[PDB]
Amino acid sequence: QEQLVESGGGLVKPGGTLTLTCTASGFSFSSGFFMCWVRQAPGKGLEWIGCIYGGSNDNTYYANWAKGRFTISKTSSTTVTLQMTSRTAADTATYFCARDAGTSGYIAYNLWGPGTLVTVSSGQPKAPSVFPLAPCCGDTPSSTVTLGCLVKGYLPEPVTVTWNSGTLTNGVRTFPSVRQSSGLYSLSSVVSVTSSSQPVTCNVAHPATNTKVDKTVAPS
Amino acid sequence: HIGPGRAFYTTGEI
Amino acid sequence: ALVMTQTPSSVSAAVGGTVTINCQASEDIQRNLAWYQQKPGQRPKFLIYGVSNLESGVPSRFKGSGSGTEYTLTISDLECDDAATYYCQSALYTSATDICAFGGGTEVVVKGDPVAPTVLIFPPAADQVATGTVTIVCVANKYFPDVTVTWEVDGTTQTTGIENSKTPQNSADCTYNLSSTLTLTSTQYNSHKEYTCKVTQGTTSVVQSFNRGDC
Repeated sequence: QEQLVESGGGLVKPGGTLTLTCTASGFSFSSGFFMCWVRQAPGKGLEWIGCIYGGSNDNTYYANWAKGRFTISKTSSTTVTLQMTSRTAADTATYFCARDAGTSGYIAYNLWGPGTLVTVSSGQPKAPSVFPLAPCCGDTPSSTVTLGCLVKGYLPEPVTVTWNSGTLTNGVRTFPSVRQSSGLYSLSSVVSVTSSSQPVTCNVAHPATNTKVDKTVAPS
Repeated sequence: HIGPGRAFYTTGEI
Repeated sequence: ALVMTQTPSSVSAAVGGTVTINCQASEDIQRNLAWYQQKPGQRPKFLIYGVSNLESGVPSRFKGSGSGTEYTLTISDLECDDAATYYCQSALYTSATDICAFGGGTEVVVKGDPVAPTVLIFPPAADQVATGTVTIVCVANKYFPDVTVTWEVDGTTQTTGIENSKTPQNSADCTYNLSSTLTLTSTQYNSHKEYTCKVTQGTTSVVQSFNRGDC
């Protein structure tokens, strides 16, 4: 099935320049549709940037505020680029690759990627520390227990967490991150399990530092 | 029915 | 240029009820109106194109209407899976800046069965304290409506060094989850005994504690 995947987001110093890549699978850059970019600052709304035509007339069309800082190009039959120069912290956002299918001559963004996060910042990257979350050792064991991992003190976002290499998904709660005063983010992931359900292992991955941490967690 | 953009989505031009 | 304006910035209704969002266009858009649903953390989901044409898999109870300047999305038989922000989008095909304009978004909150939270407190792992800071994690799991968290160290109200974050409403039962995290220096932490998380839901409270020496 058709799928989009954005690529290239990360840290960038203010004024530095970034190039993001979008990659389509399951369909090809014909004509009759556009490839578009949309950004969304954290908690803020959807803000269109620009499109580019599928037919070989690679017509590029930008929003008023956008041209001169952003540029969209067909880097291959299957990859589209957007290149940007940061200025303000408001350039920090999630960047979405979308497809306007133009169905029946109406606007129709019927395909979206997961988006890639650009962080405008002067700060140094930092990989997270991972600590086990287990109930107090001085408690009495129950037939049922909730364990977890605290993923503390990292930059930039994101971090991803899975349990038992994605084998364990029932009863998993992974909380949205929070920015600390230091500028580093934190989040927790918890999983509820039968006290007999073997070891449980959280898998923490922080691509920006090429890090993966596995922490096997047990009670008390 | 047809939408008021069928020409634009066909050409990429306007 | 073309500006879209979604009117009620937020809105609530019960499961099985009905809610209405409106979106205002600057000019005559001639029914060129798309809707999207976005839950926090996820990409937008295409719902409707051309004021009312349902994309496949989108159930019928999403009624888009309107003409000219005023369009309406009407969600009926509301379900917890509808908890999200909805965006209108339209286009004028004459200028470079009007190929796309998004509305500002409307939050939709769904009221389900009230469920009282279960509270867990997680004392710091044995290796945290040797780093100079200690982070205590408390969770209020699977609850509706919202709760209030309160902290107490040896009986004293704590308000600093606390961050909270709430999971968005669960698609199946509308419930929230909350983590409340308390951070202190290792020296602050070793100078106290009893750490307390207090989660309040109206007239009910659940309180979990540990004593540092025992964990």
